Amino acid sequence: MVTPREPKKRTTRKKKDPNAPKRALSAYMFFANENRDIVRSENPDITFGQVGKKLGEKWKALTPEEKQPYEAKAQADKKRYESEKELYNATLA
Repeated sequence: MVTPREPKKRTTRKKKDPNAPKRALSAYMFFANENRDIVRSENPDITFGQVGKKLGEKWKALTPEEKQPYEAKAQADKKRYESEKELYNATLA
């Protein structure tokens, strides 16, 4: 029932287009994307209800000296995602 208004069962020519954001990621998403596999690999039986909590407790307790690069990476990816999106909205105006 998503949007009762359906323009002739979707009548678009070119839906997918270049220069498009890919959703940035936070320092937690990076350390969680990798750690989520380390735990899921050592224990695929447990779901994200424990895997994500494992990366959250490890990262949260992860010395700031090691997180330095992590958060910094999220900032570099935060500008890349916000940069591409800004260009799109600025190109369509």
